[PDB]
Amino acid sequence: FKNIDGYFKIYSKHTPIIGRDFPQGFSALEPLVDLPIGINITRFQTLLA
Amino acid sequence: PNCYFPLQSYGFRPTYGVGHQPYRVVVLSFELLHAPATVCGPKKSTNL
Ligand SMILES: *[C@@H]1O[C@H](CO)[C@@H](O)[C@H](O)[C@H]1NC(C)=O
Repeated sequence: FKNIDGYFKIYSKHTPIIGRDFPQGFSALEPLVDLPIGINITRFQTLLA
Repeated sequence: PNCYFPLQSYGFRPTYGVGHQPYRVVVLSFELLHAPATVCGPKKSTNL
């Protein structure tokens, strides 16, 4: 995710997990959505289940 | 007397003069400033 001039951009790519959690082979990342947020993103948090 | 209710009515009937008819007024306010565009016009497309 990034917040250049607003316009929040999200890029995602799901790879069937291999033996290594965060391995090393290359994996491209594709955009999913880009919509004009326009707020001062400074803090970040996650949700659980 | 000397004690007036703040609001009065727009009593409307099918028979007045033009200046007293129930005109329907809708005003559109735009924000044409430097900000990310959200509402745009009907851009026209054509053949190939
Ligand atoms: C926060 O984002 C808005 C979006 O335009 C901007 O006006 C404002 O300058 C930003 N805050 C700061 C400190 O730059």
